[PDB]
Order: sequence, then C-alpha cells, then structure tokens
Amino acid sequence: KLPEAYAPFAPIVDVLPVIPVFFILLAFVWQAAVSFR
Amino acid sequence: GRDQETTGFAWWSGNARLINLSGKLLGAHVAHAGLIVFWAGAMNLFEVSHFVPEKPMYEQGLILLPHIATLGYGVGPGGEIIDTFPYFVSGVLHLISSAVLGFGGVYHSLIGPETLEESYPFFGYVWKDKNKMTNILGYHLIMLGLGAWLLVWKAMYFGGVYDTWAPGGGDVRVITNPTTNAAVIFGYLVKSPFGGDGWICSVDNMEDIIGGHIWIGTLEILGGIWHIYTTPWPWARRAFVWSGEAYLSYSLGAIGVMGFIACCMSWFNNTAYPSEFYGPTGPEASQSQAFTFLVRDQRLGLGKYLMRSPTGEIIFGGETMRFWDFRGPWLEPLRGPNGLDLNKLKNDIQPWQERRAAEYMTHAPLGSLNSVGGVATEINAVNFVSPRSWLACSHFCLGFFFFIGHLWHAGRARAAAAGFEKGIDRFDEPVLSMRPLD
Amino acid sequence: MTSILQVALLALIFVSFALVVGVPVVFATPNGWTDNKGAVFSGLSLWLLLVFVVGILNSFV
Amino acid sequence: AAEKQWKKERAGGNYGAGTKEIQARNYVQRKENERKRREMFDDALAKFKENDIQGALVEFENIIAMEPRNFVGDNFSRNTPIYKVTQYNIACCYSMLDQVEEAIKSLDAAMLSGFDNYDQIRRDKNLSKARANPKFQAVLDKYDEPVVNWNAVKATFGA
Amino acid sequence: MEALVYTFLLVGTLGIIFFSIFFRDPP
Amino acid sequence: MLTLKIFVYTVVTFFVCLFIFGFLSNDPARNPGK
Amino acid sequence: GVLGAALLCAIHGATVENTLFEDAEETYSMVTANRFWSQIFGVAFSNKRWLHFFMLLVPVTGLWMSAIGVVGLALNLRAYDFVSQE
Amino acid sequence: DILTSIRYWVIHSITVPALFIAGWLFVSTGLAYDVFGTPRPNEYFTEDRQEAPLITDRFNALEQVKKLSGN
Amino acid sequence: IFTVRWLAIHGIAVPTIFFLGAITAMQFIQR
Amino acid sequence: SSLWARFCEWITSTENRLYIGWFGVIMIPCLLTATSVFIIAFIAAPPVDIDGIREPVSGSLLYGNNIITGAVIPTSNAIGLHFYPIWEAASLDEWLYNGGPYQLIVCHFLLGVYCYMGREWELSFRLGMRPWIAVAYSAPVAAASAVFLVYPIGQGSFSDGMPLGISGTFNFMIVFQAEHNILMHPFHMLGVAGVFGGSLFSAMHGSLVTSSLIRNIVAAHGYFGRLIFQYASFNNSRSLHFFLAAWPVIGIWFTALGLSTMAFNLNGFNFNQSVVDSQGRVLNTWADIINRANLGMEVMHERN
Amino acid sequence: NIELALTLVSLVLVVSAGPLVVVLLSARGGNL
Ligand code: CLA
Ligand code: CLA
Ligand code: CLA
Ligand SMILES: CCCCCCCCCCCCCCCC(=O)OC[C@H](COP(=O)(O)OC[C@@H](O)CO)OC(=O)CCCCCCCCCCCCCCC
Ligand SMILES: CC1=C(/C=C/C(C)=C/C=C/C(C)=C/C=C/C=C(C)/C=C/C=C(C)/C=C/C2=C(C)CCCC2(C)C)C(C)(C)CCC1
Ligand SMILES: CC1=C(/C=C/C(C)=C/C=C/C(C)=C/C=C/C=C(C)/C=C/C=C(C)/C=C/C2=C(C)CCCC2(C)C)C(C)(C)CCC1
Ligand SMILES: CC1=C(/C=C/C(C)=C\C=C\C(C)=C\C=C\C=C(C)\C=C\C=C(C)\C=C\C2=C(C)CCCC2(C)C)C(C)(C)CCC1
Ligand SMILES: [Fe+2]
Repeated sequence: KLPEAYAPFAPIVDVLPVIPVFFILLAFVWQAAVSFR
Repeated sequence: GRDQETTGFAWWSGNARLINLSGKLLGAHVAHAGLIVFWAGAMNLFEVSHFVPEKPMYEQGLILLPHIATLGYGVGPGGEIIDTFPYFVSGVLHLISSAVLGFGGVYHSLIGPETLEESYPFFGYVWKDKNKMTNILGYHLIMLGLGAWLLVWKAMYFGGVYDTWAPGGGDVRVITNPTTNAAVIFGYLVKSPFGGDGWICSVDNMEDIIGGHIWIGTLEILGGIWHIYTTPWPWARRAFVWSGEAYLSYSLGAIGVMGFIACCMSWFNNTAYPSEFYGPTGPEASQSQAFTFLVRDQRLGLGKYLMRSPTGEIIFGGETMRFWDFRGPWLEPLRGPNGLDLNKLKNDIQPWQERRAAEYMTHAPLGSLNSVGGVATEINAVNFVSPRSWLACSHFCLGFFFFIGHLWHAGRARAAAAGFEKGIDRFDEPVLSMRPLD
Repeated sequence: MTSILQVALLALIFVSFALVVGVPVVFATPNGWTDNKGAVFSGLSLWLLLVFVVGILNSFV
Repeated sequence: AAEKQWKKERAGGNYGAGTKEIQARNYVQRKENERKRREMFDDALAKFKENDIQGALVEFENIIAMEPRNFVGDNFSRNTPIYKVTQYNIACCYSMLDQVEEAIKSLDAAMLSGFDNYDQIRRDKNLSKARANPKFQAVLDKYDEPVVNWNAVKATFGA
Repeated sequence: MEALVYTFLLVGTLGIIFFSIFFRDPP
Repeated sequence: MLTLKIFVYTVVTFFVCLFIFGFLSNDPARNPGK
Repeated sequence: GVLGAALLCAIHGATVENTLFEDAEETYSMVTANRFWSQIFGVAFSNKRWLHFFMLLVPVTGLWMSAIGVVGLALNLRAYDFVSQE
Repeated sequence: DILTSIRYWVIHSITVPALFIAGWLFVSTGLAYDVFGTPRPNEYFTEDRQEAPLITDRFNALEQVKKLSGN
Repeated sequence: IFTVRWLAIHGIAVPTIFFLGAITAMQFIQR
Repeated sequence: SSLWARFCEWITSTENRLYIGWFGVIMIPCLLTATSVFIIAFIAAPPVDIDGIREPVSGSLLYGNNIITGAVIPTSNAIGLHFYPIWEAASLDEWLYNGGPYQLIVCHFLLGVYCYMGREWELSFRLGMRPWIAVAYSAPVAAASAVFLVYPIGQGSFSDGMPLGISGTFNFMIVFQAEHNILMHPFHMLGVAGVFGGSLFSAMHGSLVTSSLIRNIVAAHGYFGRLIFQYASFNNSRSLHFFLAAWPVIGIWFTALGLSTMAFNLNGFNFNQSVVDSQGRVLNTWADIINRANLGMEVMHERN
Repeated sequence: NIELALTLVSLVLVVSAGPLVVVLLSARGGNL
C-alpha cells in the first residue's frame, strides 16, 4: 500500500487516474460555451 | 481562438487551424506531453496504493508496476518485492513533472506568440522548409539516442536489470558483456516472422537486448548529427511530400506498425516481459499444465505425456503440441540436445520448478470483459484477466486505428499537394479530357 | 513529524487547486498577464517551495 | 449545340451518350493541339538553329500560351512534358538577348514545372549572362540546396 | 456426375461475369 | 524442389523490384495554379 | 441481401462524398464516379434512378426471402440434412 | 419556441422531486411486490416447494398459482 | 394550455421519471 | 525511348479497360495465384488432417461434397504457426495432407486485397478526386485479416482460421460462439447494429430518392421531417451521404476489433450465477440458457 | 463511510474546476 505518512490521502489518489479523460469533455464544454463559432 | 469563416475548418476540425501557427502548435504538444506524464504518475500512484506485495504482481491488475520491477527496483531473487518505495518515488516524480509540463503547455498555448518565426528565428519553422525540419529531426534523434544510452548505462553501471534466466529463478543481475556483434544483432531483423522464428520478438537473453540498445543508441546519435548538418538528397525531395500533414502521415504509419509489434512482443515474449510480473504466456500456461500433469503422474517411456515433433523432437503431448516452440527459464534445464531429456525428466526436477509450473497452470491467459477468469462456459468463481491480454488487445486496437489514420492523412496530404482537397474543377475535369471507355 | 508533513501537504493541495483554477482565468482575460505579472508568478514560487517542503521532511519522517 | 444537352444531363447526373460525344471531341481536340504544339516546337528549333532568335522566342512563347488547363499526366505530371523544355528554351533565348531578370524568372518557372537537370543549367553556356546576375545562383540554391553544410561542420571541427 | 454439373454451373456463372465485364454495351 | 524455390524467389524479387522502381519513377504532386 | 445492402450503403456514401464539385445542378460528378468504378471493379452504375432503386430493392428482397424461410420453419419443414452425406 | 426561463425551472422544480420520492416510496414500502406479484427474496422457495414451479394447466391456472405462491 | 405537444412530452416524461426513481430504489436494495 | 519507358507508360496508362496501377503489379499475380489454387483445390484435393491426429477431413468436390459442404480445409495443427511453402514439405502428397493450399491461398489473398486497397487510392489520385474510398474499403479488408490472420496468431495455430467454404464458415462460427461468447460482446453488438443500420439506411435513402423523382431534395426532406419528427437534421445531401458512408464502416471496424481482441482470449460478458437468492440459491436467467447451449457446443466440439 | 464520503467530495471538487473556469471567463469577458 501507500506509505503511512501519505496514508490518509489514499482516497484522493483513487480519483487521480480519471482526470485525463475529463479534458476532452472540458474541450467540448468550452466549444459549447463558445457556441461553436 | 478562430471561427469557421476565417479558417474554413469547422469546430470538429478545430485543431487543423493550428497548422500555420508555430507557437500554438508547440503549446498544444507540450500540454499533451503533460497529459501523458500526468497519466503515468497518477496510474503509478493508484497501482502502488492498491498493491499487496505478498501476492504475485499479475494476480492483481497491475501494468506499470511490472515495468518498474523489470527495470530492477525493489525486486529480490525469484520476483519477491524487497520494498515498494521506488515505485512511489517514480509516481510522484512523474506527477510533479506533469505539473511543470502542463503549466508550460498552457502558457505557450494561450499567452505566448502565435508564430515564432519573427521574434525567435531558432525556434521558427515552415513546413515547406526542408532544412529546419531536418534540424528538428536531428535534435529529437539525439534525444532518443541519449535515452537509449541511459537505459544501457542503468543496466551496466547501476543496480542492474532483472534477468529472468539466472540460475534458480530470476534475479537482478548487472550485465557485464553485452553482445555488440553486428551479425547476431541484425539476425533478429533479417529473421522470419513465422513458426520458431519470431523476428525481434524471439530475443531471449538480456545480453542481446543490451547490445542492441547500444547499437540503436549510437546509430540514433550518429543519425541525428547527420541530419542536423544535412539537407535531403534530390531523390528524397522528389519522392516525398513536404508539408505538415505528410509528416503526420509518416509518423502515423510508423507508430501503427510499432503498435502492432508491441502487441506481438507483449503477447509472445517472456524475457523483456518476465513471467514473474506479467504472468505466463498462453504457450507457457499450456506447457506448464502438461509438465505439471506429467510430474504428478510420475510421482504417483513417453509416460502418456510425450510425443515426437513434426521435425522429430520430444515435445509435450495433447493439444499443447501446437505450443512446442516455447522456451522458459523453468524448463530449459530439463531440455536436451534433441528435445526433452528423458533422464532429466525423470530426476533432478527441483521443487521450485514444480511450484512455478503449478502457479502458472492456474493463471492461463483467459478472461472476460466482465472480469471473470476462465473459460466462457465457467461460472462466476474468480476474477482474473492476465495483463498480457489487456496489453495485447489495447495496443493492437491502437495500432490498427493509427494505421487507418496514416491512410486518411496520407491521402489528404497527397490531394492537398496536388490541389484536389476542395473538389472537382467543375470547368476542366480530367475525365472530360479522356477517351470514352470501351 | 508526520502531522506537520500532512498539514503542509494539505496546504500544497489547497495552493495547487487555487493555482490551477486561477492561472487560466488570469491569462485568458484581457491584459491579465500585466496586472498579476509578478503576483501569480510569486505564487508559483511558493508552490515550488511547498513541494520541497514535503521533500526534505520525507527524509526525516 | 450538343453542349446544351451535355449540360442538361450533367444537371441530373445520368451520364449517357450526351457526354460521350463531348468527351471524344475534347480528346481529339487536345491530341491535335498537342501535335500542333510539337510541330511548332520543331519549327522554332529549326529557325533558331540559324539565328532568327526573336522568331524562335515568339514561337516558343506561343507554344507556352497554348497550354492545357488543369492537366493531369499519366505519371501524375500536372504539366505538359513539352512545357518544361519550352520554358527552358524561353530562358535560354532571352538570356542570349540580355534582359537577364525576366530570363531568370522564366528559368525559375521552368524549374518549378520540373526540369530536375540542374547540372545542364550550370554547364549551359547560353545562360552565361545569367551567371552575371547573382539572382541566378539565388534561385538555383532555392531549387538546389547542397546536401552538406560544409561551413558549419568546418567551423564546429575547428573549435 | 454431380461434380460435373456443379463445375458446369460455376463455369457458366464465371463466363456470365466475364461477358458482363468485357462485353457491356456503350453508354 | 529447390528449382521451384529459386523460381518463386526470382519471380517475387522481379515483381517487387518493378513495384519499387515504378513508385520511384513518378514525380511529386504539384499545384499548377499556385 | 442484408450484407449487400450494407455494402451498397458504404459504397454510395463514400463515392458521393469523394466526387463532390468545388463551391439545381448536381453536387457531385456522376461521370467521374462511373469511370472510377468501371476501371476498378469492372461494372458501374450510370443512372441515378437505377442506383437508388437497387439500393431500395436489395434489402427488401433479402428480408422477404428470410420471411418465407421462417414460414417454412414454422411447420418444421427444414433444410436439415443431405441424405447422401448421411 | 423553446422556453428555458426561470419560470419553467421553478414551476417544474416541485413536481419532479415529488415523482422521484413517490417512486422511491413505491419500491421501498413493498407495494411493488404486492401489485405485480414478484416474489420477495425470502419467498422464492416455500416449505412445501423447493424447485421452480410449473403451471401444467390452462383453466385451473388461477387458484393453482394462488396455491403454489404460498398464499 | 393543454396542447398536443404538451400531452406528448408529459406522457413520455412522467413515467420515465417515476421509473428512474424506482430503478434507483432497486439499486439501493441488496439485489 | 527505352523499353522501361514504354512499359511504365502502359502500366500507368489510364486507357486500359481495367486500370492496373503500380499497386496492381503485385495485386494481379497474387490474386490470380490465389484464385487458381483455390479453384483447383476446391474441385479436387485429398482429405486434410485438420487436427493432426491422423483423422483427415475431406472437403473437395470429387470426394463427396456438394457446393454447400465443399471447402478448402485449413492447414493441419501439427504445423502450428510454421511457414509451410510447397518446397519445405517432404513430398507433394505430404503437402496436400497437411493443408498447405489454405496457407498459400490466404497469404496471396491478403496481399492481393491490400494491394487492391492501394490501387483504389492510386486511381482516385489519377482522376483528380478526393482519396478516401480506400478508407471505406479498409473495413472489410480489416475484417478479413482478423478472420484469417490475427485469430490464428492469437490462438497459436492456422487451423483455427475460417475454412474457405460455406459449411466450414458455419462450423467456424458455431465453434467460435462455443469457445468465446461472441453474441454477448459489445463489439459484436455494434457490428450487428452497423449491418442492420446499413440495410435500413440503404432502403430509406433508396426509397426517398426514387420517390422524389420529377417528371427535389426539399420535398424528400420535408416528407422525412414530417414522418419521424426529424425537422432539424440531414438537410444537406453531403452530410447525409457522409453519414451513410460512416455508419457501416465504423460498425465493421468495431466488430473486426472485437474479433481481434477475442483472438487474445478476452471474451464477452459472462452473467452466469449473477442472480442469487436468500440462502444463496441461484435463480436462472436467459444468460444461463445461453451458457447451457455454449456448454453443449463446447462438449461436442472436442474429439479427445 | 468516511472514506467514501471524502472520495465523493474530492471527486466533485476536482471535477467542478473546469466548468468554474469556463463560466468565470464567459462572465468576466475573457478571450473565450
Ligand atoms: C489535448 C488536446 C488538445 C489540445 C492541446 C488543444 C489545443 C488547442 N486548441 Mg484544440 N481541440 C481539441 C483538443 C485539443 N486542443 C478537441 C478535442 C477539439 C474539439 C472540440 C478542439 C477544438 C478546437 C477549436 C475549434 C479551436 C481549438 C484551438 C486550440 C488552441 C487554443 C485554444 C484556446 O484558445 O483556448 C481557450 C480556452 C478557454 C478560454 C477555456 C479553457 C481554459 C483552459 C485552457 C482550460 C484548461 C485549464 C487547465 C485545466 C489548467 C492548467 C493549469 C496549469 C498551471 C497546469 C490550442 C493550441 C483554437 C485555435 O487556436 O485555433 C486557431 C480553435 O479555434 N481547438
Ligand atoms: C525516425 C528517424 C528518422 C527519420 C524520420 C529519417 C528520415 C529520413 N532520413 Mg534519416 N537516419 C536516421 C533516422 C531517421 N531518418 C538514422 C537513425 C540514421 C543513421 C543510420 C539515418 C541516416 C540517414 C542517411 C545517411 C540518409 C538519411 C535520409 C533520410 C531521408 C530519406 C528517407 C529514407 O531513408 O528513404 C526511404 C526509406 C528507405 C529507402 C528505407 C531504407 C532502410 C534500410 C536501408 C532498408 C530497410 C528495408 C525495408 C524492408 C524497406 C525497404 C525500402 C526500399 C526502398 C529499399 C528522410 C528524410 C537520406 C536523405 O536524403 O537525407 C539526407 C540519407 O542520405 N538518413
Ligand atoms: C497523433 C496523431 C494525430 C494527429 C496529430 C491528428 C491531427 C489531426 N487530425 Mg487526424 N487522425 C488520427 C491521428 C491524428 N490526427 C487517427 C489515428 C485517425 C483515425 C481515427 C485520424 C482521423 C482523422 C480524420 C477523419 C480527420 C482528422 C483530422 C485531424 C485534424 C483536426 C483534429 C480533429 O479531428 O479535431 C479535434 C478532434 C476531434 C473533434 C475528435 C474528438 C472526438 C473523438 C472521436 C474522440 C474519440 C475518443 C474515443 C473514446 C477513443 C477510443 C479509442 C478506443 C476505441 C481504442 C488534425 C490536423 C480532421 C481534419 O481536419 O483533417 C484535415 C479529419 O477530418 N484525423
Ligand atoms: C481487378 C478487379 C477484377 C474484378 C473481377 C470481378 C468483377 C465482378 C463483376 C460482376 C458483374 C456482375 C454482372 C453485372 C451485370 C451488369 O451488366 O450490370 C450493369 C449495371 C449498370 O447498369 P446501368 O446503370 O447501365 O443501367 C441502366 C438502366 O437503364 C438499367 O439497365 O451495373 C450494376 O448494376 C452494378 C451492380 C454490380 C453487382 C455485382 C454483383 C456481383 C455478383 C458476383 C457473383 C459471383 C458468383 C461466383 C460464382 C463462382
Ligand atoms: C489547451 C486547451 C485544452 C487543454 C489543456 C490541457 C490538457 C492542459 C493540461 C494541463 C495539465 C496536464 C496539468 C497538470 C497538472 C498537474 C498538477 C498541478 C499536479 C499536482 C500534483 C499534486 C497536487 C500531487 C499531490 C500529491 C502527491 C505529491 C502524491 C499523493 C498525495 C498528494 C495528492 C497530496 C483543452 C483541449 C482542454 C481545451 C482548449 C484549451
Ligand atoms: C534494440 C533492440 C534490438 C535491435 C534493434 C534494431 C537493430 C532495430 C533496427 C531497426 C531498423 C533498421 C528498422 C528499419 C526500418 C526501415 C523502414 C521502416 C523503411 C521504410 C521505407 C519506406 C516506408 C519507404 C517507402 C517508399 C517506397 C517503398 C518507395 C516509394 C516512396 C516511399 C517513401 C513511399 C535487438 C533485437 C538487437 C534487441 C532488442 C531490441
Ligand atoms: C487531479 C487533481 C488536480 C487537477 C484537477 C483538474 C485540472 C481537474 C479538471 C477537471 C475538468 C476539466 C473537468 C471537466 C469536466 C466536464 C464534465 C464533467 C462534463 C460533465 C457532464 C456533462 C453532462 C457534459 C455535457 C455536455 C458536454 C460538455 C459535451 C456535449 C454537450 C453537453 C452540454 C451535453 C489538482 C492538481 C488541482 C489537485 C489534485 C487533484
Ligand atoms: Fe444518394
């Protein structure tokens, strides 16, 4: 497992791998706000 | 950004508006590299957190940990985890480097100048130019050669690399005499891809791998030096298309081929991908099952488990006859000059070989998307899909898609160079200047 | 001293979230590179310091 | 004439015999035009062999003018095979008549339209006047860049 | 003679395909 | 059977050489307009 | 019938999308597509009416024959075995 | 004639949660099992029956189902 | 106003919301 | 001119009845050899030991089979993945007994179809048209490669490839469903959806266009909008035809990728024993009957 | 479950960042 000093921060790590997927959605929402000019 | 009217590209082709903007393209590339290292660090940390060092690395779905292990960090003889700190430090270092690269990417993407041609002539290129592109290619070739030589240096003057063919199971060894002989190195390239010959996937000993990396590093450094101080030959100018999309097409084709090669290497090879970390290959699982049954019934002349090969060697019987080209560290000692050695099959079978074979028997590369290990007709008992299957499937899909990308972009590049990307002339089209077909 | 290490790491998380949510909104805004040209920059230094702050402590944890 | 009904069927997109006669007419017209261009080129060369340089230049220019539009060669040429040699002859004939700037412009156009034989340009004597203008060498290096950057490698080896 | 009639039918189909390819009427 | 092997190798090499030289023969794409 | 219908859909879409005119009158060149498919495959459509009617006709006939077969199965009238092979 | 004004989002912000809570209560209270006759997880196999029930009748189906359903 | 489009939208939507709530409640229970 | 000049002019000539580009130089001999060997083997070929246990399977026309049951048996299992040319067999009879013709035909046919895909682009470039028909053709060729090449590689033997026949195709499909749950796999689901949608859209487009005939794209668009409530889509003919091209191609790409993934033993969903009861008594579902059928197929498939 | 609750709150905080940035740029009048 993770080292004890960083043990309480394990739940945050449990969501870290998903953020890179969210960037294409961020691009889509940016284009939508721009209204696809 | 920009609109369709001023660029001619819709929103779903928006990145195509960056072809003529050097600074924006550089920022986008840097941000994407930041994304890559972000995923590397985040996945490393996630797999470290969900890690039980007692169990084998392949019983739980780890992908990057086998990599860091086969580099030779925190691994004892036989694949035991000495400690799990280097994995953590690798993950956190990759994450911090990701933060740096992401900041650089966003800065270059939306603060810095759109075009670098004027202010900074050194970092200024036009796709039509044929010398600055070679300069960039030479710089990046130098970088790749430095990386390969860094790998060689690590394997030769540091803790070493995990050699899985060490006697009595795999161990972390320091290579002391890599094979620099050109003949043996390029025999892999000239080798056949069928049957016993697996092309570069057939590499077995770590000495050949290290020697080949030495050769590739020095060749890449020399090629970079050559390309920095050179302009393409006239036939090279006549044969290629010099535009951004053409370079992208070439890269896509090369990277798709590399994806296919990686799929094959991950599925078949078991030396650069040690079985202690990625699990046994399909042929390894079948041969191990046959060997385990043979020894179990022996302790109870072919012994209802041996057979003659099509060329005349002793091989394990049953359907496993198809996997008779397999070579493994736990089976080579029992091998003889002509197939398996009956006397060696009868005696001198160390308990560790039997234990490893039994362990590999129950973890054959079978699985399901639902994550239910075993055959498709088996009930839901255990969840296990081998990392080899995941790697092979994912990279085969990526290689196929990137080959399709090469096709598309190469076609479009040729059409744009010829001036056909818009459509038919509507006034003088080539077909109207042709004799009617008979 | 794991407690102060955890406190500093929480501070690092907070400052990183502030930086990631503030840098794009101060860059894309018109003439946003000027008014905070040092200010935001200074924050980055702090961020950098913070990671080294949690580096040395790891050697003494 | 038949162009009206060819356009009529084209507006619907049904091919048919209406397009066939237009296609044959265009094919035979371009074949005879190419033959006429070839014979004009031969006549211009013959008249150039014995002075009469202005007449040969005019004939070659007329040959250039009668160029097909949006040409697509069998080997993906995108230009008439006689086009490059006629452009080079324009460059040569003008170069023998001073006016070096337009002559090197025509040579640039010729090299743009093919004519990879850069050695002939260097060894040509008729372009000797073009040798006087350094813009000739500028266009040549734009279209023929020596592979090895000798000065940079010599400078690096020096230090 | 079943193989004979099968082969004859297949060869007839191939001949029809060839004639359609090479002996089509002009537009 | 070695003669058949040599025959097949010669045929394949001839065809591949013809293919490569043919693709080397043609000239690069260019826009006559601009 | 069903596989041929899918093939026709793909061919028609790709062919129309790859013979467009640059911009009443048609948006694509029928002559160029006809030449291409005549010199690639061997036969090619020359009438828009016939092409689109063929696209209509193929799947309907395929499904109708399938329905007739299922009607036959409803009475256990099966093309099950070859007596000579048995 | 799209109307996504605040008026819409305030008039429809009361009935929708009411419907959601109604469905949640419908499932939780157990009315779903009673209305549709779906057996509860502790009623699939009764004391007298320990296998999948069989109908094997047409005009006697009603009271036969009532008998073999434990009621 | 009880126009036809209103009738169609509400008839499609109300059972959808009810069923979504029911299915979430099913998710809540063991299985 | 040189003989090479005239040869090049004839090869790249666009006046031939069938265009034969530089890609065609490899396409024609390869396809001709493939079809010649296929015809000769299908009409007359000795039984092939598909399993390597001296139990030959006959598939020729002269050995009893009719058109439906005839096939070219895939190569033996003793060969494995070894390259098996006609010049490495001990004898011609031995080559026939181990199913060499299957290997020869599949190799030449794959090379031919790849060169055909290249030739499509070549002629598209010659005529001055946008070169993306090859991309559309890339889907059936990818499916053929996955059927004939990738799956044997994953399974470790050419004997697992699709037999060149009809009954052989059915046997391959049934055995595949037995070993891998093909039907309960998302990529096969998208393949089926792509094929069905391709047929549906082909019928719809054909009907609309042939019904909008003048003695009118606007009239057809209005009819379609009034029919299926789609008032704000497919107004542009170019977009409509692009969607027509895109749907089946993507479906076939995904089903070929699913085939390739299963080649490495990554089967579909396995919802066996999923629904349970209090005290842990399994309650059957439709997936359980599917499992029973797969179990029967797998049990009867084996021979030892 | 404190761990699950912390996971969900961290997830919502980390996912709301991008929409917050785009909304702020839209309202203030940035380059967007
Ligand atoms: C990883 C993939 C990737 C990358 C690197 C880029 C990068 C880029 N795109 Mg592309 N794009 C992509 C995917 C990508 N895009 C996809 C998938 C689509 C389809 C929807 C598009 C569609 C598209 C269009 C239509 C256009 C671009 C444009 C651009 C450029 C400027 C965008 C801009 O002005 O931002 C402005 C963004 C905002 C105002 C809102 C977002 C604010 C930030 C950047 C979001 C990220 C913040 C980050 C999380 C915080 C990091 C903190 C840091 C300290 C680490 C830039 C080079 C434009 C361009 O330059 O063309 C000329 C343009 O016109 N893109
Ligand atoms: C990824 C890195 C990379 C890239 C993109 C390039 C790209 C290029 N190089 Mg560079 N080069 C590199 C690495 C790279 N090189 C390295 C590492 C070296 C050191 C060995 C060199 C040494 C080098 C020299 C010495 C020369 C080039 C040349 C060229 C150009 C011609 C391409 C070519 O070889 O013809 C197309 C590809 C081939 C003909 C394949 C040949 C590969 C070997 C010999 C046989 C492989 C057989 C294979 C099955 C395919 C057969 C193809 C058939 C035509 C024979 C092109 C711009 C030439 C040029 O004009 O630049 C000045 C040139 O003279 N390169
Ligand atoms: C690193 C490789 C690379 C690079 C730099 C580019 C760059 C570019 N491509 Mg190319 N392309 C590539 C690979 C690449 N492509 C591959 C592999 C394919 C085959 C699929 C394509 C197919 C392709 C087409 C068909 C087109 C482009 C276009 C473009 C341009 C605009 C980008 C775009 O589509 O808008 C921004 C990106 C998007 C809008 C895409 C967002 C939606 C996608 C589908 C998300 C998919 C995610 C999905 C979950 C992935 C699952 C994979 C899994 C199944 C394995 C740009 C020059 C377009 C163009 O204008 O050409 C000039 C265009 O028409 N590309
Ligand atoms: C190098 C490539 C070599 C390719 C060789 C293969 C080419 C195949 C050519 C098939 C022609 C079929 C007859 C067309 C008859 C014909 O003349 O059609 C002509 C027709 C064009 O008609 P028009 O547009 O001129 O019609 C005008 C109207 O007035 C109606 O007449 O073309 C088509 O309909 C396209 C559909 C092709 C459908 C192809 C089906 C293929 C079936 C193959 C069966 C194989 C059996 C094998 C048994 C062993
Ligand atoms: C251009 C653009 C774009 C994109 C962008 C991008 C993609 C960016 C990226 C960026 C990035 C890529 C970033 C990154 C970042 C990162 C960071 C910032 C990190 C940090 C880290 C941390 C914070 C950690 C921490 C920790 C540790 C150390 C371990 C464990 C514990 C803890 C968790 C504490 C789009 C398309 C969308 C749209 C348009 C515009
Ligand atoms: C390290 C290593 C190694 C090795 C490595 C090496 C040695 C590599 C090399 C590699 C190489 C050495 C590669 C090469 C490649 C090549 C290529 C890839 C080519 C290509 C070409 C092309 C692509 C061309 C094309 C064309 C033609 C054909 C003509 C016309 C024009 C064009 C351009 C289209 C070993 C195994 C020892 C160990 C392990 C690892
Ligand atoms: C890792 C981490 C970090 C970072 C973070 C970030 C940077 C994030 C981002 C995130 C993002 C950036 C996100 C985004 C998202 C988005 C979304 C989640 C969406 C959703 C939903 C929906 C529903 C949508 C929809 C839509 C679209 C958009 C498309 C189509 C149209 C529509 C409208 C429908 C830090 C270092 C600070 C700290 C630690 C943790
Ligand atoms: Fe149509």
